[PDB]
Amino acid sequence: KVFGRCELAAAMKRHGLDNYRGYSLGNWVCAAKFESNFNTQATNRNTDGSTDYGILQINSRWWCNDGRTPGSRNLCNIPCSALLSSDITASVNCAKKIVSDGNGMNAWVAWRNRCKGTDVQAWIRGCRL
Ligand SMILES: [Cl-]
Ligand code: NA
Ligand SMILES: [Ru+3]
Ligand SMILES: [Ru+3]
Ligand SMILES: [Ru+3]
Ligand SMILES: [Ru+3]
Ligand SMILES: [Ru+3]
Ligand SMILES: [Ru+3]
Ligand SMILES: [Ru+3]
Repeated sequence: KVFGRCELAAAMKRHGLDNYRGYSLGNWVCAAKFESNFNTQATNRNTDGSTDYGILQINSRWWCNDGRTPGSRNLCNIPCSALLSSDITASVNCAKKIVSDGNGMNAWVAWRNRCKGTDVQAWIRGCRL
């Protein structure tokens, strides 16, 4: 599924990301925009052989199992395929674990490079939330 900007903002709020770990909803929408352009089916292979999955491009190196990332962990205890669903539950629940693990949203390199320190509230401007 490709979410609309406000559609995803609303969904993320429903799923408990609105100010999760002190990150305002706009941060999460911004991160999704640049990680996946709001497309739940996004995948991207990394140079180390791991793969990023879903709306928040969660990496098989640490967070999910895809059966083809030798030496990897599955710290969210999910198949990476769960992260491609039209329903964002699995992605959100795993993202909560990720953002709580020490580095906050710096875990998402596109968030650090494209969202951090910007007016992220712009990403939810106009949306019925
Ligand atoms: Cl933080
Ligand atoms: Na893994
Ligand atoms: Ru939902
Ligand atoms: Ru809010
Ligand atoms: Ru709110
Ligand atoms: Ru990545
Ligand atoms: Ru950990
Ligand atoms: Ru931990
Ligand atoms: Ru503003």
